[PDB]
Amino acid sequence: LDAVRKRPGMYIGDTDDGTGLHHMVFEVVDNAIDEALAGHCKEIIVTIHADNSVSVQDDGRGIPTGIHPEEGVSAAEVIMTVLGVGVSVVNALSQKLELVIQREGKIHRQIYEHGVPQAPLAVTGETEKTGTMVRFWPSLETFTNVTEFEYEILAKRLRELSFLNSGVSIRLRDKRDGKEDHFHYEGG
Amino acid sequence: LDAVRKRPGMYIGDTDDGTGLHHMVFEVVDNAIDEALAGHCKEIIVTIHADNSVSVQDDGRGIPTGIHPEEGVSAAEVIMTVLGVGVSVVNALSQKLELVIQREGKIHRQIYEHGVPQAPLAVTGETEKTGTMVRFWPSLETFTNVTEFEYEILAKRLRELSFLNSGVSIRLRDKRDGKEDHFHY
Ligand SMILES: COC(=O)c1ccc(O)cc1
Ligand SMILES: COC(=O)c1ccc(O)cc1
Ligand SMILES: Nc1nc2ccccc2[nH]1
Repeated sequence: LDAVRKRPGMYIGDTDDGTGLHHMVFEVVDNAIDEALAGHCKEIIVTIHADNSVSVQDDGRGIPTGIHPEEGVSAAEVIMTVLGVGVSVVNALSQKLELVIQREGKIHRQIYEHGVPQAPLAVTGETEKTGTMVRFWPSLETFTNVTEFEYEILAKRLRELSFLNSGVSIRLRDKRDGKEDHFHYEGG
Repeated sequence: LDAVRKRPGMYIGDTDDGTGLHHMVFEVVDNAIDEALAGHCKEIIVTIHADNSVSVQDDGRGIPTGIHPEEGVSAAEVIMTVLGVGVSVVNALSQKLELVIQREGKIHRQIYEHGVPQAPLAVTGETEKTGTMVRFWPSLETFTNVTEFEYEILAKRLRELSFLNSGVSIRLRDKRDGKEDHFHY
């Protein structure tokens, strides 16, 4: 990840005017849509939290959690730490990132800070559901000037995305003011 | 450097009891001793600053500044960012690190933050002197409980080194309370 840390602008885009900041969300959303399309129900929920973090969750199969034979860490960690631009870029430029994977009846949890895992991916409990949740806090060391998520930029993009992804429910939530939208196109 | 960031204790030593914190200084000092050996005068200065950073200076030749043909960046940056455990470990676990190299009539400067160079090694002026200086601010995200440098832990180790490295002068300075020592065999 040091290559991304060395020149963030080359990977995420302009880190001053807010375009790079919102690209962080849309990179995560693209991965969530890929996960949602693999299942039948297919819903993602994008939430803008009051601390200016954004969480994206889906009810798909869940990111692979088993240990990678070569890398010697969870497949999830390999995806988060090895270089669309990839979620590893988002992780690298996030001062905090929370990963929660529900898979094979188990809840898996891991925390990153500036791309560095704070502990190995851990099974913390049980669940009947499946899916992946990524919540990230953009690094204020990288993202300057424009540091807050604009609802309209996300809402417009997710609406456009819904028509290209049939059967995928996309919910948008703003916990700062309680604003909510639901984009679900069932065509084809 | 991510391997070091992932498990800091395994590279530097215990990050809670002050062991790892002081090893950061000793790793930099080992490099300074190598430089202050092939030079003439042969002196190192270790300074504890009021803002809880430590700087190590030598009056050697200056570490190589030219571009590493394989890596495509300055030889100095390769030493600071690629894996005694090496100064790259100290860089990775320092919230800031300042590098100043005086070599071939030129002063060179570079700043790192958590092991990440903020710009390429750059020529900032002219000088007749030679040597290298590294000042580092240990990361308070890594180093907990014992965060401040104890003078006597440094003084003890630098004394041991002065006997082993008989040709080298070692000065220790504390800018917090004005305390100082000069170890020379
Ligand atoms: C690579 O997968 C992800 O990073 C991801 C993030 C959020 C999701 O909801 C699903 C996948
Ligand atoms: C190898 O380069 C160094 O890291 C270094 C640090 C302090 C010195 O005084 C000399 C070299
Ligand atoms: N604050 C901060 N910034 C960082 C950048 C890279 C790795 C760790 C870091 N901690």
